[PDB]
Amino acid sequence: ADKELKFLVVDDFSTMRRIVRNLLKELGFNNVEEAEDGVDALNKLQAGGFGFIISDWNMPNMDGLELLKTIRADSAMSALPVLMVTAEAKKENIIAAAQAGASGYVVKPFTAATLEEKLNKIFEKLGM
Repeated sequence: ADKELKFLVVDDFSTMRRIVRNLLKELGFNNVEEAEDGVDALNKLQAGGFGFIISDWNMPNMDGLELLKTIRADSAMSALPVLMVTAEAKKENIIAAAQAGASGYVVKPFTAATLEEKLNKIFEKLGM
């Protein structure tokens, strides 16, 4: 993976976005932009050049699953890796997200080591 890959961190909590941005930084990924909910993220992804999405499952207006489904249906972005973040793993949640095309899932709070493993896994799975 290019350390310059442009990440989009999506969450309605500012502080969780700042945590994620800081974890990424710690791994050498400094190209990060933020969005507050699903529609805000889609507005931003329009501009182009993003290479990886980290989205929270639970967001108002357009939740994680809906944003993932919109990204997967879009011819120009359908291959973008999407890591879903949740506060609690639920079997039906994991299945719905996988079937909708999620690249992986992580339960918060998490550390840099955990995030690193998740990223490495996705890059491995996608051959990046």
